[PDB]
Amino acid sequence: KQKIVIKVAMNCRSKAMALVASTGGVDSVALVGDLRDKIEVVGYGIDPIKLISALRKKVGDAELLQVSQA
Amino acid sequence: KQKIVIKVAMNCRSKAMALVASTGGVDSVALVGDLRDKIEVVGYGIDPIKLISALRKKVGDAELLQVSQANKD
Amino acid sequence: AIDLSRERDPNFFDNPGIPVPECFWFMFKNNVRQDAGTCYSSWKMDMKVGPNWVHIKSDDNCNLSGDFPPGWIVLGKKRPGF
Repeated sequence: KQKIVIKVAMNCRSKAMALVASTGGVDSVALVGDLRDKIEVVGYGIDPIKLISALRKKVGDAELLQVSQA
Repeated sequence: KQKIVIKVAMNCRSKAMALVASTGGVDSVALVGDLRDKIEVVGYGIDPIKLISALRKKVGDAELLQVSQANKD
Repeated sequence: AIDLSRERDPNFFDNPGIPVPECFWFMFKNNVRQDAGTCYSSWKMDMKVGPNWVHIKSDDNCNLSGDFPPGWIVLGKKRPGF
C-alpha cells in the first residue's frame, strides 16, 4: 500500500488528475497544498517511474516528492 | 465543499475514476465501499446530475448514492 | 442479528483538505450488511437507502436517525480516537 506525492506544473490540473486516476493500482487521487499543485496518489502496485514519465510526456513537468508506505 | 458518492457498474473502474477526476472543481476521487465499486468525489461547483449522465454515456451504468453540498466546519 | 462490534471497518478515504469525519455508518437490508462508509457527527447527509433518498442526521455520539424504507436501516459508530 503506497502513497506517492507528485508536484506538477499547471487545463493541466484536470488532465494530470485524469491521467493519474486512470493508472493501474490507484485507489485515490487528491490535490494537496494550499495551491493545489501537488497530487497525492494512494494504491497498490503503482509504478512511480512510469507514472512520472507519462505525466512529463502528456502534461508537463512533474517531480516526485514522496514515496512511502500508507 | 461538496461530497458526492456514485456507484458504477464494473476496465470501467479506471475509466470512471479518470472521467470523474477530469471534472472541473474536483479536489479528490477515491474508490470506496465494501465492493470497491463506489467513487467518492470531493470538490466545488460539481453538478452531480451532469456527472452521472457523462458517466452513463461514456463508461457504463452509474447511480448517485450520496450528496452533501457542504461539509461540517 | 445486528452487532456493530463485529462489523469490519468500511473502506474510506479521508480527503486531506477538509476535516476528518468522526463516524462510520453501516447500511443493512433485513439485517444483511449492504455497505458502509464515513460521515460527520452532529451533522446530516442525504443518502440513497434502497429505493429512496433519506435525510439522515447524526448526533454528537454518531447515533444516526432517519425515516428508512421497510427492511432498511443505517447505523453509526464513533471511529477510533474520536
